[PDB]
Amino acid sequence: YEHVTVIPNTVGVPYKTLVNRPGYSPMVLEMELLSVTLEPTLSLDYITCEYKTVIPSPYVKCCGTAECKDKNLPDYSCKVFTGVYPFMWGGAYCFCDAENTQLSEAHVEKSESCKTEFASAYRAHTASASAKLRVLYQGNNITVTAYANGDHAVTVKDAKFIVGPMSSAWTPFDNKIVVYKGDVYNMDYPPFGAGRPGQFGDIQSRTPESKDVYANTQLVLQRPAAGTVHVPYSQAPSGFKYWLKERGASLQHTAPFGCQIATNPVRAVNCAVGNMPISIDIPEAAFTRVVDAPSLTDMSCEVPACTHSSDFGGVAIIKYAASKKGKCAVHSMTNAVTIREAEIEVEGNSQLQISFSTALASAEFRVQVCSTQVHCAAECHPPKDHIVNYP
Amino acid sequence: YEHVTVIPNTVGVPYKTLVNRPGYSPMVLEMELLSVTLEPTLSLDYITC
Amino acid sequence: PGQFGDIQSRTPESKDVYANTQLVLQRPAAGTVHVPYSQAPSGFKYWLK
Amino acid sequence: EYKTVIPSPYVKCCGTAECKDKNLPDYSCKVFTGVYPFMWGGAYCFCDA
Amino acid sequence: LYPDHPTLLSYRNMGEEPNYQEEWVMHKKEVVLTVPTEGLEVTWGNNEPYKYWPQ
Amino acid sequence: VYKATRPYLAHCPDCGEGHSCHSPVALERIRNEATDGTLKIQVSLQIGIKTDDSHDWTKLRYMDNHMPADAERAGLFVRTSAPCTITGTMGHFILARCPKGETLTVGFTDSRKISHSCTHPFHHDPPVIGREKFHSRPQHGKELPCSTYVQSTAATTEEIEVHMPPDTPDRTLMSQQSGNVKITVNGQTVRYKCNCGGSNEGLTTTDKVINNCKVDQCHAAVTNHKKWQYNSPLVPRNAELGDRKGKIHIPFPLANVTCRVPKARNPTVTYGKNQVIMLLYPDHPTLLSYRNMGEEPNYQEEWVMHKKEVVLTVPTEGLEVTWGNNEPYKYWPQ
Amino acid sequence: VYKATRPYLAHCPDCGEGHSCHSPVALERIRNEATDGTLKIQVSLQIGIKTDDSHDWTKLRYMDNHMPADAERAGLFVRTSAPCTITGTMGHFILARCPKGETLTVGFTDSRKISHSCTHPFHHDPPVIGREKFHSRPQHGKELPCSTYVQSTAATTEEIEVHMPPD
Repeated sequence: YEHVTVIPNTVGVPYKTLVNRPGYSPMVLEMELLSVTLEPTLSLDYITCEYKTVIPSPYVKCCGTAECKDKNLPDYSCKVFTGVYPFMWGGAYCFCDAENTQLSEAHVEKSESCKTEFASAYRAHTASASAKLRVLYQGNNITVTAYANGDHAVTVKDAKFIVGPMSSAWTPFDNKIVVYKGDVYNMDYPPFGAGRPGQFGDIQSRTPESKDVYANTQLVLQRPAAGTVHVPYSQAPSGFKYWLKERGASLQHTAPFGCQIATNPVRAVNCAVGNMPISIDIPEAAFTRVVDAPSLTDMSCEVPACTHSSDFGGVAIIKYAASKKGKCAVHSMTNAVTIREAEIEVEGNSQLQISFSTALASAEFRVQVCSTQVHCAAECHPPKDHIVNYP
Repeated sequence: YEHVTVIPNTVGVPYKTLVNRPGYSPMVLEMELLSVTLEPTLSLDYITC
Repeated sequence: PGQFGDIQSRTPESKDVYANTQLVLQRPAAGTVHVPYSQAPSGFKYWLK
Repeated sequence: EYKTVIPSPYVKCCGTAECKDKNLPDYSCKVFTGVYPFMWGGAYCFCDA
Repeated sequence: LYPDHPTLLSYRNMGEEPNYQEEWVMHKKEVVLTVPTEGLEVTWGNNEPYKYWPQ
Repeated sequence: VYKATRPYLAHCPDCGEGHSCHSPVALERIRNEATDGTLKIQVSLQIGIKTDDSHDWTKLRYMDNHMPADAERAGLFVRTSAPCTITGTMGHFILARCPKGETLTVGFTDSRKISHSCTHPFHHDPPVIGREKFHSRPQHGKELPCSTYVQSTAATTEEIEVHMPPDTPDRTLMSQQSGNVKITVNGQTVRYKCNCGGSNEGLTTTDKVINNCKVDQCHAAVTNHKKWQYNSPLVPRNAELGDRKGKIHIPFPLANVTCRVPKARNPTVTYGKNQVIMLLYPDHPTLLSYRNMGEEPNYQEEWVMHKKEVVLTVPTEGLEVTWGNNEPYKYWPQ
Repeated sequence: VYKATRPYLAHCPDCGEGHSCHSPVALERIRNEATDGTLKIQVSLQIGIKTDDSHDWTKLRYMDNHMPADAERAGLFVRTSAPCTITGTMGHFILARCPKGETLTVGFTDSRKISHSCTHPFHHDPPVIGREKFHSRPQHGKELPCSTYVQSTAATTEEIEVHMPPD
């Protein structure tokens, strides 16, 4: 028998569903969001990290003129300084008084930290929805993990589950994303070769193994001090170090619908948004015929204690007359009241105790134990307060 | 649950108050006045004898 | 707490005093004998300024 | 100006210490489980847990 | 809110439009927040997020 | 009183290089109630006392492992961001005049020429006494009320709580006798506890053996039920005795004294019909206050930081104006 | 590797009193990528190596005019606004925990008892690890991700470029 219901896409809230197969005793199933994963397909554009300025020993050409050549290196800077006369500990480095030149050379590369400390720029598109969940089935808790596309059929204890499709296709992920360790950010990052100095992407490496990198950091070589061998220069601070403090809160904290954000792989877990249809093909063996189930008569209900809150603040004592011993399903026939118990054992001329939740100060509700209904009258008192901290 | 009542300012008289918290069994509290002290601030002018 | 009267003594000789300052005891460091705690600055020092 | 009276902590080796309500200003008491404190010459307690 | 040091306060609706908002609370401040039908999630500093729903 | 008390080892969060240790110069409490800026520092060691309990200002006694040892007073130092001026020392207490800082360090040099120090985070920036921020103390000046910790070695008013210590844990006391535990006292009183059966507990003066027990299941410590110690939150309470405690008087109590002093000045102005105009030229923040000398005084005040012209209304009853530390000026209409 | 390499003399803008010199303790590069606040300092001399290339942690080798000479490791110092805590030394590299400062100085005392130092302008004010500004490191607490320069003397990942010197 196929039981079809719809629950809100909210994690940590147990929902009760009444399965009524004609000619078979009612069945109460408790369902609670296991997990719903939205894993987008990622395409790595580049990685970014802290940059490092490679300056070799300057070429001091004594009695000659050095020549600068165009080298395909990031932020490559070359300058030949005329009229130099540098000194070392034991005197002048050059034989000539005049006509000595210093070739100052510099370029920009990935820091030693780039393997450990880095942010990855990904192109995120068409997410694959996957599902599982917790079902109180036959007095036992079963876990169902399925894609929430309304196609992926998962069978647990002969019960076939079809989860979704999701009412909302919202993601929390945009077309362009940035990943740093366990944090994901929606960022319209600059493309490769378009990074700005002192900003995210000042240094760009296509892959973390890549030998050649893009760099735009304002490296300018200066004329060395009189009689001094050194390479003076003027140069914007690390864009990655700047982004690390300017990034703000990650998607785990900012995403709507109570989304949980995880990495390795990048995914949206338990989205707080819309509803989720659930299809359960319950096998024939799980059902008990009305004749094979106990028959209840002379039912009465009393509420000795009630507090209207988000949790089970109500207590109800139901007296009954059962034809035989067996298990009976417990369900509230009023949508404004919900019962904690899904199934209780009946004996004969005895009583049962149930826990209920309601927001109503004057709660009048019907309780169906097996195939018989009983009216419950409850005067519920205020809690701590309004607004509630449970779903 | 805050229970608010008013009793006459008379010592030696036990008063019964019914506490009715909604959804909870009624509670009867007996209250009897223990003492109410009015101590004025004194400034000695002089003594006589 | 942190205001005039955070500590109140009926007389300057009084043994027992009233105090409302936010004293919270913390779990000691691994293998360390000490009493770590978190605690609003002097209300009297605050009132003086 | 107020002052925080903290005596030597009661480290109960191989047992569970019990906090009692003391009528003292800002009285704070907490029993921490799973402690294994050390002194100069090694562990203060015979028990590991 | 009674912070002893700068404390980050963040909140979001648990529906389709989360409308994420954040502010660093420096001292004594009363915050009035709207709790929608879908629910509201509030994170106060290093504490686990508080969840609120209408009755 | 030092015949009954002893120096001790206690927890210090920073014994140098940010590493914690069982310090013989552990910081207990830093008191800064003295408005003159004097700090009353409490440490785990005892200054001016020798191991034989005799008083000697050139000496210091500290806990060296299990037994107390003598050290030089000259080697004792106090520092914040820079060295402090030590004004007085007696027992667990030090009086010091410190420059502005964020930490407080107290140290000494032992018999083996090894330096020992304890660093605690402490914000030291003492408030100004009076209205002038000066460096050196003057012989003459304005006498202002201030508090200090008196340099008198005498202990008559202030006090500290004391109780019996503590047992020194030593794992070397226990050894593996084939597959058992061998506790060797070596002429000492050892308190032992084993996670085994039989005689697993006792205050022994002789050697003990615990069969079918492992060395890791046992705890051993050298004791000395004879000796008072400050009721330190950095040292555990004696497990055997309950809330048993004594009390001892301490040197350098806080007392109300006099601190040098200073002065002030005043000015003049221009007049109008029921109006007074003053051209204020302050050399530093100066408080200006005024009131009507009638039924409605309407008291007003403002701190004048720099060059400001003030226009004030002089009513029939009169106006009283106070400019800084000067005597109040009185104005009346003609 | 120290059999092929040597300590050297290089330009230093401040060898003491603001005057530049050909320093045997010249500062090359100061690395501060470690979030724990550890500084990886590179100098012209070689620590833990003797002139005969043998490894000795109590020794240091520096360029003395034309030939390298031996010096004591104990005489080596690092300071910013106040002295630093040296956590590790090997060859051209020093690991140090420094207080807040605007300059960085590395020095030593030679065979002739003459002190040599090199001062470079370096803004040192390391950021807070976590949400609490503390002084001493605790044994127990919240485990937070941080980077450091490992005190291991082993050289396996990071590298430097080398070439033949100079006249």
